Order: sequence, then C-alpha cells, then structure tokens
Amino acid sequence: GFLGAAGSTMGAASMTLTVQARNLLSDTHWGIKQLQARVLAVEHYLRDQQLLGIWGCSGKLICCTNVPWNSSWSNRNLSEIWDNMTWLQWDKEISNYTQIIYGLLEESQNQQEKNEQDLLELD
Amino acid sequence: GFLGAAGSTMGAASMTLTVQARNLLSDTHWGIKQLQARVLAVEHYLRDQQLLGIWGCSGKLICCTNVPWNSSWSNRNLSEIWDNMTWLQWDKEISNYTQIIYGLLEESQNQQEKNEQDLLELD
Amino acid sequence: NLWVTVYYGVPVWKDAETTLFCASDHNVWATHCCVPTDPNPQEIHLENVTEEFNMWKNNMVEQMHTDIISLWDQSLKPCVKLTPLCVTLQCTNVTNNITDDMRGELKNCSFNMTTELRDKKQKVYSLFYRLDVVQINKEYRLINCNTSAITQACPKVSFEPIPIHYCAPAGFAILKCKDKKFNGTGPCTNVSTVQCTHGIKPVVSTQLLLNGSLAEEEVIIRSENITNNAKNILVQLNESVQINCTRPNNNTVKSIRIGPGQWFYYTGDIIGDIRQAHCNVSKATWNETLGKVVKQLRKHFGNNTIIRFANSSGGDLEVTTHSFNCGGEFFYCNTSGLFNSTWISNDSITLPCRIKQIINMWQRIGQAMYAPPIQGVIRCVSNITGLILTRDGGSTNSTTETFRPGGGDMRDNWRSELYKYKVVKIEPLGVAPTRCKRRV
Amino acid sequence: GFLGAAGSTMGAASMTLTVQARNLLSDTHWGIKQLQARVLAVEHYLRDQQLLGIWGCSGKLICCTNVPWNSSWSNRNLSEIWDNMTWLQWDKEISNYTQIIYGLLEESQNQQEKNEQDLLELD
Amino acid sequence: VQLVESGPGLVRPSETLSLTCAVSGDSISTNNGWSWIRQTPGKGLEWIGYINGRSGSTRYNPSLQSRVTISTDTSGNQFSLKVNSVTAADTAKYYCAFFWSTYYKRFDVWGPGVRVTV
Ligand SMILES: *[C@@H]1O[C@H](CO)[C@@H](O[C@@H]2O[C@H](CO)[C@@H](O[C@@H]3O[C@H](CO[C@H]4O[C@H](CO)[C@@H](O)[C@H](O)[C@@H]4O)[C@@H](O)[C@H](O[C@H]4O[C@H](CO)[C@@H](O)[C@H](O)[C@@H]4O)[C@@H]3O)[C@H](O)[C@H]2NC(C)=O)[C@H](O)[C@H]1NC(C)=O
Ligand SMILES: *[C@@H]1O[C@H](CO)[C@@H](O[C@@H]2O[C@H](CO)[C@@H](O)[C@H](O)[C@H]2NC(C)=O)[C@H](O)[C@H]1NC(C)=O
Ligand SMILES: *[C@@H]1O[C@H](CO)[C@@H](O[C@@H]2O[C@H](CO)[C@@H](O)[C@H](O)[C@H]2NC(C)=O)[C@H](O)[C@H]1NC(C)=O
Ligand SMILES: *[C@@H]1O[C@H](CO)[C@@H](O[C@@H]2O[C@H](CO)[C@@H](O)[C@H](O)[C@H]2NC(C)=O)[C@H](O)[C@H]1NC(C)=O
Ligand SMILES: *[C@@H]1O[C@H](CO)[C@@H](O)[C@H](O)[C@H]1NC(C)=O
Ligand SMILES: *[C@@H]1O[C@H](CO)[C@@H](O)[C@H](O)[C@H]1NC(C)=O
Ligand SMILES: *[C@@H]1O[C@H](CO)[C@@H](O)[C@H](O)[C@H]1NC(C)=O
Ligand SMILES: *[C@@H]1O[C@H](CO)[C@@H](O)[C@H](O)[C@H]1NC(C)=O
Ligand SMILES: *[C@@H]1O[C@H](CO)[C@@H](O)[C@H](O)[C@H]1NC(C)=O
Ligand SMILES: *[C@@H]1O[C@H](CO)[C@@H](O)[C@H](O)[C@H]1NC(C)=O
Ligand SMILES: *[C@@H]1O[C@H](CO)[C@@H](O)[C@H](O)[C@H]1NC(C)=O
Ligand SMILES: *[C@@H]1O[C@H](CO)[C@@H](O)[C@H](O)[C@H]1NC(C)=O
Ligand SMILES: *[C@@H]1O[C@H](CO)[C@@H](O)[C@H](O)[C@H]1NC(C)=O
Ligand SMILES: *[C@@H]1O[C@H](CO)[C@@H](O)[C@H](O)[C@H]1NC(C)=O
Ligand SMILES: *[C@@H]1O[C@H](CO)[C@@H](O)[C@H](O)[C@H]1NC(C)=O
Ligand SMILES: *[C@@H]1O[C@H](CO)[C@@H](O)[C@H](O)[C@H]1NC(C)=O
Ligand SMILES: *[C@@H]1O[C@H](CO)[C@@H](O)[C@H](O)[C@H]1NC(C)=O
Ligand SMILES: *[C@@H]1O[C@H](CO)[C@@H](O)[C@H](O)[C@H]1NC(C)=O
Ligand SMILES: *[C@@H]1O[C@H](CO)[C@@H](O)[C@H](O)[C@H]1NC(C)=O
Ligand SMILES: *[C@@H]1O[C@H](CO)[C@@H](O)[C@H](O)[C@H]1NC(C)=O
Ligand SMILES: *[C@@H]1O[C@H](CO)[C@@H](O)[C@H](O)[C@H]1NC(C)=O
Ligand SMILES: *[C@@H]1O[C@H](CO)[C@@H](O)[C@H](O)[C@H]1NC(C)=O
Ligand SMILES: *[C@@H]1O[C@H](CO)[C@@H](O)[C@H](O)[C@H]1NC(C)=O
Ligand SMILES: *[C@@H]1O[C@H](CO)[C@@H](O)[C@H](O)[C@H]1NC(C)=O
Ligand SMILES: *[C@@H]1O[C@H](CO)[C@@H](O)[C@H](O)[C@H]1NC(C)=O
Repeated sequence: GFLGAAGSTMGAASMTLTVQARNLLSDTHWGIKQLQARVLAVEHYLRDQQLLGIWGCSGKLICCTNVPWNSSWSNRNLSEIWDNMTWLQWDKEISNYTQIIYGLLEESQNQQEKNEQDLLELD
Repeated sequence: GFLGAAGSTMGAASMTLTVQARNLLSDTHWGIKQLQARVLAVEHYLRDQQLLGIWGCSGKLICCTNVPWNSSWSNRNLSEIWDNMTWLQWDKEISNYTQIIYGLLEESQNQQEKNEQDLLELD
Repeated sequence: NLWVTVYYGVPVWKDAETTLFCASDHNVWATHCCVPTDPNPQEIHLENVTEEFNMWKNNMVEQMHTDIISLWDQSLKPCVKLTPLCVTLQCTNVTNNITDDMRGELKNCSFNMTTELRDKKQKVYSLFYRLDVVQINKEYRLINCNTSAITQACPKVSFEPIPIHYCAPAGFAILKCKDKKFNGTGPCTNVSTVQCTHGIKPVVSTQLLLNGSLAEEEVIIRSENITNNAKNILVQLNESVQINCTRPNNNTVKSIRIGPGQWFYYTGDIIGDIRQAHCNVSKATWNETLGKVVKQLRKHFGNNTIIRFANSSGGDLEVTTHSFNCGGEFFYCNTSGLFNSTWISNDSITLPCRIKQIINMWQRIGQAMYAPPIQGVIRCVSNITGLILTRDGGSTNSTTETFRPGGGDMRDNWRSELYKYKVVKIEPLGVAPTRCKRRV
Repeated sequence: GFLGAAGSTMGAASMTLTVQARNLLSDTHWGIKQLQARVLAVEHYLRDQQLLGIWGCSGKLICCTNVPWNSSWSNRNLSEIWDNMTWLQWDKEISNYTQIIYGLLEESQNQQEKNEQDLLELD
Repeated sequence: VQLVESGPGLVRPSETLSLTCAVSGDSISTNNGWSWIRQTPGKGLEWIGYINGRSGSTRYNPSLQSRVTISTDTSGNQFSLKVNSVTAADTAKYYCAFFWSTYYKRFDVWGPGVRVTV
C-alpha cells in the first residue's frame, strides 16, 4: 500500500515506486477553495515532470546521470546508504544540497546536448 | 476528420491516432462551472499520460510491451480482430479485463526496471 | 503467441454527463451566450456507426432547463424591488365603455405611495387586471403579498429568444441522429459528430409549442411509454400553423418614482372601447393538421377506434390555458376552441385570452416578477410547430380515447428539440493483441 | 538570465533554452480571475508538450526530424541564419509557414509509425 | 500474389547470374519483402537477400553480400537478382519469394524456382 515502504530501507523501498506516483493525481467559497487545491496539485505535478525533462530523465522512475557524487554532500558507504537507511533519513541528511545537486544535473544535460550537436559521434 | 474512423476496422482506424489526440486539449456561477470543466479536462489528460509513463510507453501512440495476451480475455484470430472488427466493438468485448490488463502492464514495467539494475547487460 | 500492444488516440467513447456551454451569432440570451459561433460549421458523418439514443434520459435537457432558470434569476437581480407597493388598495370596477366580454376584468385602483423623500407620500391611481388583485375582506391587495416579494422586470432588458447553440468542451463530443423517422428512442444508423447543436430558440410556452423545428416527412409522435397514461405525448408537426395574437386597445404607460433612483411603471389609461385580447388560427388549416395527427395516433391505437379531442381538465391558469409571451406581454389563451372534435374512420378560430402582470414563473412558489406594461397596441404572429397531448386515462371501454392538451413541464419544450442529440466522452486508451514484443 | 539571449544570434541563443523553459511554470471576483490565469498557463504548457509528442519529440529541448526544409519558406544560408540573425527576427521571417511546417511534422511522424509496424527491417 | 522465376540455367564460371522474377496480383512498388533464396544439396535453404519495393533499398546475407545486388523494374512488375563473382559453389535452385511480416500478419508466397548450373 501507499507509503507502506516508508520504514523500509532505501534499497527495498525503491522496489515500489509506482505506488507512490499513482497517488499524486485524482456555496461559492467552498467551490473556490476546492478549485484552488486542484489547480495547485496539478501545478506541483507538472513542476516535477518538467525537472525530469530538463535533467534528461523523462518517462522514468529510476534515471542514471553523469554527475559525480560529492563526498562533501554525504560521505557514507554505498552499502550503508542503501541497506541501513530509510528515504526519510536520507532526505534529512542531504537536504542542504538539494539545490546544488539539481543545479548540477541541469548543467550536465546542457553539456550533453552540446556534445550531440557535434556529429563526430564522440563525446 | 475527428472520429471519422469510428466505423473503421481496428487496423484501418489505427492509421489515424493523432487526430483523436490533438482534439483533447482544445455571472459567478457560470464562471465556476467553466473552471471546473477545464480542470477536469486537464486532470483526465494527465491521468492517461501517467499510465503511459508507468507502463513504459511515454511519448508513443503505439507501444509494444511484454505482457502476453490471455486466451481467456478474448479468443479470436489476430486477423479477425484487426480486419473484421472496429475499436468500439472491441472495447465492449473486453471491457471486463481492462483493469487486469492494466495491472499486468504495471507489473511488467516494474520487472523491467529491476532487470536494468543488473549491470551484466541483462542476459 | 500474441502480446499486448497499447494504443493511444483510439476513436471510442462512452455515455457521459458534462457541462455544456452556449454560443450565439440588451438581450439576455445574447449577453449570456457571448461566445461566437462558426460560420459554416462542419459535421463529420460517421460511416458504419450505429448508436443508441434516448431522448427521455437526455441530460442536455436538464442542463438547458437549469441554465434558463438561472438566466431569469440573474437578469432580474439588479431590478427595482416592488416591496413598497404591497399596500392596501381601494378599487372599483371599470365600467366605462367596456364590452360584455371584458366586464369585470379591469380594476381601477388607488393608493398612498411613497416618494423619494421618506416623509412624503403621493396618491397614485392605476389600472390593474383582476387576475393580479385580490379582495382583502372595496379594499384589495396585490395577489403576491401573502407569499412573497415581487421584482419589477427592467424595461430595457429583453428576454426575446434568439437561437442558442449548445457546444461541448474538449474531451467530449455531441453525436447527432439524422434518421428521418427517428422517434427519440433506440438505435440510429445515420449519425454524425458535431461540436455545437443547431440553433434552438428557447420559446417558453405551455400547450402549444411555438417557433420550433418541423418534421420533414410526416407528423411524428414521440412518447416515453405510449400506453402509459401518466406520460405525455409530444407531437411534432411537418407543417406550421400560423397563429395571430393581439391586445387591441391603446394602453398608456405612466411612471412614478418610488425611491432614489427607482422607477415603477404602470398602466395609466386605456384608450378606446375595451375589447378582449384574442388569437386567431385559420380554421381549415387547424382542421387539416389535426387530421394528420389523428392518422398518426391511429398507428398506435387502432384504425377502428375513435379518436376524440377535448379541452384541459382544470387546474391553475398557467396550466389550463395556452401561455406565451407576445411583445413582452403575458397571455393566457383558451384552447377549448381548438381541442373540440371527434374523428371516426376563409374563417378563423378565435381563442379569447387573458392578460396578467404578476407572474410566478417556472412553477415556483414565490420569487414573483412584475411585468411592466407595454405602450400602444400589441400584435405578434407565431408558428405552431408541435403539441403536448395527454391521454385521458381510460380502459378498453368503447374504444374511444380522448386526447387533451397537456400541462407539461417546461423541460418538455426543450426535450422536443434536443431529442436528436447525445453527449459522449472520448476515451483514447485501449489495448489489443499483436505480434510485436518489447524490442529489448 | 531569462530572455538574456533575446538579442543574441540563434546559434548563441540555442544554448539558453533551459532557462526559458523553467520560467513557464514558476473577494470572489479576484479569486476567479486568478484561477482563470493559472489554468490557462497550464493549458498552454500542455499544448506545447502535446505537439512535441505528436511530432515524435519528447523530453528534448532540441529534436531533429525528417521534414526537408523548403527554400520557399526561407531561402537563406546556414551561416546567415545561425550566426547573423536572432530568434525574434527568424520568428517574424517565417511566421507565414508556421502551420505548414507543423502539418508536415505530424505527417512525417505518422509515416514513421507506419514503417515501425513492419517487423521486416525495411532495408 | 503469384511468382514466376526465369533466366538461363546455363552459366559459365567466368560470367554473372541474371535472374528475373515476374510478380502478378499486386505491385512491386507498393510492397516489401521481395526476396531470393537458394536450395542446394550442401545447404537445404540459404537466404540471399530482399528488396523494399517502395523505397528501393536492400539487405543481403553478409556472406554473399560482397558480390550480390537486387533491383527492380516496377513498370513490368519484375525484379531481379544479379551476382558477379559466380563460381561452381553457386550451383543451386533459386527461388523468388514474397515475405510479409508485420504486427498484424504473417505469410509467404513462393514461386516454383529455377535451376542454375555453374
Ligand atoms: C415567433 O417568431 C416571430 C418571428 O421572428 C416573432 O415575431 C417578432 O417578435 C419581435 C418581438 O416582439 C418583433 O420585434 C419588434 O419589431 C419592431 C419593429 O417592427 C417593424 O419593423 C420590422 C423590421 O424587421 C418589421 O418586420 C415589422 O413588420 C414592422 O414594420 C420594433 O419596434 C420592436 O422594438 C421594441 O423593443 C425595443 C428594444 O430595444 C424598444 O426600444 C422599442 O421601443 C420596442 O419596445 C421590436 O424589435 C418582430 O418584429 C416580430 N417579427 C415579425 C415578423 O412580426 C414571434 O414573437 C415569435 N413568437 C414567440 C411566442 O416568441
Ligand atoms: C413559419 O412558417 C413559414 C412557412 O409557412 C416560414 O416561412 C418560409 O421559410 C422557408 C425557410 O426555408 C423559406 O424558404 C420560405 O420562402 C418562407 N416562406 C415565406 C412565405 O416567406 C416561416 O419562416 C416560419 N416562421 C418561423 C418563426 O419559424
Ligand atoms: C380574428 O378574426 C375576427 C373575425 O372572426 C377579426 O374581427 C373582424 O375584423 C374585421 C376587420 O378586418 C371587422 O370588419 C369585423 O367586424 C371583425 N369581426 C368581429 C366579429 O368583430 C379579428 O380582427 C381577427 N383577429 C386577429 C388577431 O387576426
Ligand atoms: C396573420 O397576419 C398576416 C399578415 O401579417 C396575414 O397574411 C396576409 O393575408 C392576406 C389575406 O387576408 C394576404 O392577401 C396577404 O398577402 C398575407 N400576407 C402575408 C405576409 O402572408 C395572415 O393571414 C394572418 N393569419 C391568421 C391566422 O389570421
Ligand atoms: C523493520 O526492521 C526489521 C529489522 O529486522 C525488518 O526485518 C523489517 O522488514 C523492517 N520493516 C520494514 C517496513 O521495512
Ligand atoms: C564538490 O567537490 C569539489 C572538489 O572536487 C569541492 O571543491 C566542492 O566544495 C564540493 N561541493 C560542495 C557543495 O562542497
Ligand atoms: C545544514 O545541515 C545541518 C544538518 O546536517 C543542519 O543542522 C543545518 O541547519 C543546515 N544548514 C542550513 C543553512 O539550514
Ligand atoms: C464501411 O464498410 C465498407 C464495406 O465495403 C467499407 O468500404 C467502408 O470503408 C466502411 N466505412 C468506414 C468508415 O470504414
Ligand atoms: C490468464 O492465464 C492464466 C494461466 O497463465 C490462467 O490461470 C487465468 O485463468 C487466465 N485469465 C485470467 C483472467 O486470469
Ligand atoms: C462480463 O461480460 C458479460 C458479457 O459481456 C457482461 O454481461 C458482464 O457484466 C461483464 N462483467 C464485468 C465486470 O464487466
Ligand atoms: C365588480 O365585479 C364583481 C364580479 O364578481 C361583482 O360582484 C361586483 O358587483 C362588481 N362591482 C361593480 C361596482 O360593478
Ligand atoms: C391617504 O391619506 C389620507 C390622509 O392624509 C387619508 O384620508 C386617505 O384615505 C388615504 N388614501 C389611501 C388610498 O390610502
Ligand atoms: C393568498 O391569498 C389567496 C386568495 O385568498 C389564497 O388562495 C392563497 O392560498 C393565499 N396564499 C397563502 C400563502 O396563504
Ligand atoms: C443515410 O443517408 C443516405 C444519403 O447520404 C440515405 O440514402 C440513407 O437512406 C440514409 N439512411 C437512413 C437510415 O436514413
Ligand atoms: C419508436 O418507439 C418504440 C417504443 O415505443 C421503439 O421500440 C422504437 O425503436 C422507436 N423508433 C422507431 C423508428 O420506431
Ligand atoms: C406532411 O405529411 C403528409 C402525410 O400524409 C403529406 O401529405 C404532406 O404533404 C406533408 N407536408 C409537408 C410540408 O411536407
Ligand atoms: C408501457 O405502459 C404499460 C402501461 O399500460 C406498462 O405495463 C409497460 O410496462 C410500459 N412499457 C415499458 C417498456 O415500460
Ligand atoms: C389498420 O390496422 C391493421 C392491423 O389490424 C394494419 O394491417 C393496417 O395496415 C392498418 N391501416 C389501414 C389503412 O388499414
Ligand atoms: C372545458 O369545456 C367545458 C364545456 O364543454 C367547460 O365547462 C370547462 O370549464 C372547460 N375547461 C376549462 C379548463 O376551461
Ligand atoms: C373556454 O371557453 C368555454 C366556452 O364554452 C368556456 O365555458 C370556458 O369557461 C373557457 N375556459 C377558460 C379557461 O377560459
Ligand atoms: C364543440 O362543438 C359543438 C358542436 O359540435 C359546439 O356546440 C360547442 O360549443 C363546441 N365547444 C366549444 C368549447 O367551442
Ligand atoms: C375537416 O374538413 C373536412 C372537409 O375537407 C370535413 O369533412 C371534416 O368533417 C372537418 N373536420 C372535422 C373534425 O369536422
Ligand atoms: C551585441 O552585438 C555585439 C557585436 O559586437 C556582440 O559582441 C554582443 O555579444 C551582442 N549582444 C548579445 C546579447 O548577444
Ligand atoms: C514546398 O516544396 C514544393 C516542392 O516539393 C513546392 O511545390 C511548394 O511550392 C513549396 N512551398 C510551399 C509553401 O508550398
Ligand atoms: C504572408 O506574408 C506577407 C508578406 O510577404 C504578409 O503581408 C501576410 O500577412 C503573411 N500571411 C500570413 C498568414 O502570415
């Protein structure tokens, strides 16, 4: 069920990403408040989809990128992160670097497009 | 034109899918009713797009997947379905299994993503 | 063997309920249906599509009804309230140059009315129809005083119906039935897709339907359950019958101020001998188009039975008479002169009419409106395009059945034009087996 | 920053597509006006995304297609267009052909889909 | 569709092969999968290659590819196979065939074939 994986480790939790995606979409004053809420839910959905587009991850639940992981963002063992932490804990640990990482993902995609425009079929 | 293929066989009808897609996105009380109608049009559009995303068919009008066809859903010649039947008739014939098929499509994509975690080049 | 292939943009649909918007080419209808219409609108014939229609379960009718009620309530919203006029009146009968036909119909009333200054009053004299005034215990009061407040309709706001086109929102489509003999229920084989309906003129009337569309091949009789006496019968004619209505005297409109910025209109004086309002139909034409109806009725009841027509059974004026808006005036005409014949296997018919200004519109209690008087002599000519009839209960008996003008809901007047339209929702996803597999 | 490249040449300006893309999503009477405005921004966004999907472009800021360029739309050099002209000038230069080009882009993708219905490689 | 093979069966070790197949019932220009296959005692069936009658492009068995071409002349509904470096090893029965393979359908049409001795 939805959020049933919240207490699971990151590795195990990642096994069920679709369930968390399918639950994002669904008197004058009352009517306006409800429209407010529905429009906003749509705007948030689209905002995240646009970022996946920008980063080159459109249409995927899991996407590999070309941005190296910085030891200054979080220095932990790969097995530590994936087997001994939940996603909530992880989010707190790196919340300060969220925008830094997003900025780098955007730059990476822009460079990739520049390389594609080359036509010598070489990076 | 729009829905001109409604009486066509499935094979022939499938030749013109774009025309059916491009036609989906076209006093206080009156104003509220109209906003509600616009919002539903958007929410329904996005719901269908999300399913294509989940099933791994994002961006396509025709998408091939790995879920096998069950003889219990419908047992007809492939030629019987594509040449002697329309989409309206077909939709009625298998309306009972719509949810089963959708569930299987999601499971198949989830397995595909798990297989992509392999790094032995999936063989 | 085969695998599932997903297709998006599949041309299928399902029955659905949605909100339609209107469009059209100081009029309320034009103000509201502000959205323009296309010149030369196109439709797409759907070859080899059979669809099922049911005019009695059509929700386009329900929406049209609801939206019309709203227009009236919004249109009267900013108009002068007449609460200050609910006072004791002193009235006498007008006996001056009144013909026998009109004797007792007009009451000449006076009262002490306010002025724009709160400490001053003026004596006001006016004429009223008896149908708007009731005796208190001579002292009279306006008929609406014991039930509700009344609002004066604004004289500069026109409710004259214009063609209105109902249009579907994106994601929906309107299917139109073109079968020539279609009676509103069941399968239809010549269908097409449209974005907007043809223009429908929202004429509001009771027993006879005016200025609607005509049948093309014959008179068509439509009903939900033809043998059920609790259901009405909607008859669509293939020929119009012209009806000429008039209010023959020269009425003079006067006005007073009630409060700051608020004017009230009333009939001051009527010039000429007073004669009754009336409507004429050609007698021969009415008889011919009645015989046509009878022939079609025989198809359902037997060509060895007797078909009789009779007048309304009784009830409120708004039900028992033929009600319509002529020039802005409100007429209630006696149709007993039309529905009086027995059918067994030049001159005009004159229908006397009565006029009233206090109207409880749309079968509601309270929320009354006052119809301002109209200056001069009123004349209009309308087309009778259909009838609402009911069967008088009965049993096998002597196999004579009587059809009476029905009362009917206002919805019935819209159902008679929207009968050929259906609204469906488009559902673009579908699946089918093919020989392809995910490539890798 | 946003529109900083407006006076730049088309070549130079093509490198700032991402910043422009990111700025598209960001009392009864007043409340209705604002909902009106928000809904429309969403509808316009979705229409552009749908067109790109129809043309076979999804999740890309730069997408190549198979429609030949007509000398009747614009008879200019590559160096001329990309190095000595801005996007504003170009947009005006060919505004007459916007719908023609769009119609062709759709036709090209439909043929591509027909070709993909063959299991035979079509070589 | 009906397919009929032709061309000489008597080939010298120093010359080319030229086999022309007639197509009847449809047009070459509207279809794909027009192909050549050969049968010899040492190899039951060996694909040679096919041509796209709509675009004119071809695909060949890599082992034969270096010396073989397929082309059409749609005005007479005919197509042909030509091989340049033809040797004794190329003795075989040659067949004209039509291969239809799409998402919604599968079938073959074969002509009777001809024999070529090198
Ligand atoms: C069934 O259908 C018929 C035909 O459409 C309707 O009949 C029409 O009804 C309207 C409204 O009552 C009439 O409109 C009035 O026309 C007057 C001018 O008449 C002369 O000029 C016309 C030019 O077209 C000639 O056809 C006509 O014979 C005359 O020579 C106007 O003076 C009226 O104006 C009123 O309203 C304005 C509002 O701004 C005020 O300023 C004016 O002072 C005044 O009060 C008005 O416009 C129309 O003429 C009728 N047509 C015909 C052919 O007679 C039926 O009403 C309809 N039936 C039902 C039940 O609705
Ligand atoms: C009332 O009926 C008359 C016909 O009896 C209608 O007038 C005709 O309308 C057709 C429309 O296709 C014209 O071709 C004819 O030339 C008209 N006849 C005459 C004598 O003018 C009239 O329009 C109907 N009125 C209403 C309000 O529907
Ligand atoms: C309805 O018909 C009556 C006749 O039955 C019309 O009244 C006559 O009108 C003429 C003038 O055209 C007079 O010379 C007659 O004396 C009138 N007859 C009677 C009995 O009064 C009447 O005008 C018609 N009304 C309408 C609306 O057409
Ligand atoms: C309703 O009024 C119209 C006129 O507006 C009448 O039509 C005229 O009738 C005379 C004969 O009396 C003819 O000579 C005219 O040519 C007709 N004019 C038009 C425009 O048609 C009509 O007869 C009256 N209808 C009824 C039922 O009384
Ligand atoms: C909670 O922790 C235990 C540790 O042994 C683990 O087995 C269990 O699966 C965890 N719960 C969830 C939802 O992951
Ligand atoms: C990322 O790594 C570099 C060294 O390669 C370091 O200078 C930089 O500060 C790191 N990022 C952050 C947010 O500290
Ligand atoms: C940076 O992260 C730490 C937790 O590791 C947190 O306490 C601190 O407040 C964060 N910095 C800012 C500016 O929020
Ligand atoms: C209706 O059936 C006929 C059968 O000959 C066919 O030719 C025609 O194309 C069909 N209509 C549609 C819309 O497919
Ligand atoms: C689908 O196929 C399985 C066998 O793999 C069968 O048991 C099942 O009944 C079929 N139909 C449905 C609706 O599950
Ligand atoms: C299954 O199909 C039958 C026959 O069409 C239908 O009567 C029944 O209602 C369907 N059940 C469901 C769940 O759709
Ligand atoms: C007015 O008309 C009524 C009708 O019922 C009658 O009873 C009454 O006597 C009349 N009054 C005069 C003054 O004629
Ligand atoms: C109006 O007021 C006067 C007193 O100023 C009174 O005599 C008269 O009867 C009143 N008339 C009406 C119609 O109320
Ligand atoms: C108002 O008065 C009339 C006439 O006496 C009567 O028929 C009606 O029932 C009364 N209305 C109410 C709400 O009492
Ligand atoms: C459908 O329209 C054609 C003319 O295009 C006509 O011949 C045919 O009789 C119509 N079908 C029905 C059921 O009216
Ligand atoms: C007429 O109404 C009957 C029901 O009374 C219905 O069965 C039939 O389909 C309808 N249509 C026609 C053209 O008779
Ligand atoms: C109406 O139908 C009857 C059927 O008997 C026919 O005689 C008459 O000519 C038709 N009228 C029109 C205007 O089509
Ligand atoms: C039609 O009306 C009769 C009553 O005379 C009723 O018994 C019958 O069931 C009705 N038909 C339908 C389809 O409901
Ligand atoms: C009268 O009813 C009979 C059925 O009893 C029917 O066959 C006939 O066509 C009907 N009409 C006439 C004019 O006889
Ligand atoms: C119907 O006509 C009779 C006379 O035959 C009359 O007494 C009755 O009042 C009329 N009905 C109505 C509602 O006027
Ligand atoms: C209709 O006219 C008849 C004529 O006999 C009359 O008796 C009846 O009362 C009138 N009905 C109405 C509602 O005017
Ligand atoms: C009905 O017709 C008869 C003549 O058959 C006539 O005496 C009677 O007055 C008429 N009824 C009405 C309401 O006009
Ligand atoms: C209608 O007119 C005809 C003459 O054409 C006449 O025989 C018939 O009796 C009249 N209708 C009625 C109900 O009297
Ligand atoms: C404006 O033109 C000059 C030409 O020397 C160029 O160097 C400069 O970069 C241009 N400005 C922009 C925003 O591209
Ligand atoms: C596009 O190219 C064609 C030739 O392929 C030419 O006939 C046509 O005029 C050109 N431009 C336009 C706007 O049609
Ligand atoms: C086509 O170009 C001309 C200038 O050559 C211009 O006047 C006209 O308005 C343009 N048409 C469109 C649809 O842009």
